[PDB]
Amino acid sequence: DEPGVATGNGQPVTGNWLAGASQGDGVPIPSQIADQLRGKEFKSWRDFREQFWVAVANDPELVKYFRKTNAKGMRDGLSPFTPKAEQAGGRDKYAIHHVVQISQGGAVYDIDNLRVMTPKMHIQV
Amino acid sequence: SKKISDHTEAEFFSLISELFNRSFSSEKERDVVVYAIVNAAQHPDGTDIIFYPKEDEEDSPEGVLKRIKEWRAANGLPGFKA
Repeated sequence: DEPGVATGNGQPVTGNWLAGASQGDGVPIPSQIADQLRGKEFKSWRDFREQFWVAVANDPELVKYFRKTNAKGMRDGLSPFTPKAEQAGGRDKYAIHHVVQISQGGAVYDIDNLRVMTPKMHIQV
Repeated sequence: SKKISDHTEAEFFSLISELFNRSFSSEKERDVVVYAIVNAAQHPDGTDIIFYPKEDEEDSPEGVLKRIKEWRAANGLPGFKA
């Protein structure tokens, strides 16, 4: 867990971004969120994750799909809780998944290597 | 670890209020509050009662407290200490 520079564009996302987080490979990072991270230094995964969720909370069209405690947490950089149905025991937050695992040379801060997943989906990878 | 019956309502309400109103320094710190609430609540919907209020439900510390109290009161579980 070392500093790095986020790279990548994510994907155009419209409507309920995390609706797909509970299925298959999860959802790509919205391009407008990539816009807030790409080219910036991150001191750690935590720092990236925080700025990620802060950016989500700061995006009216994404944050509107989160209720107040999730949105409040996200403004603090805290991963929003998934619906209980999408939690996997201890894991209850939307997971930012590295599609190519870091252990397999996956880029920690490559936004295009990230999918948001529910724990339920995440744990099946 | 603290049961609903071990909390005053104000005490428990304070926990819920933190989730709407307090900035947590970490996910761990927030989780302590969330789980203090959810573990005590014994609401079948668990964290949803805080984080996923339905369109018809009040997204507020009061709504969460109501959803917890109503469920417990209707399902044979004790409320707060006086």
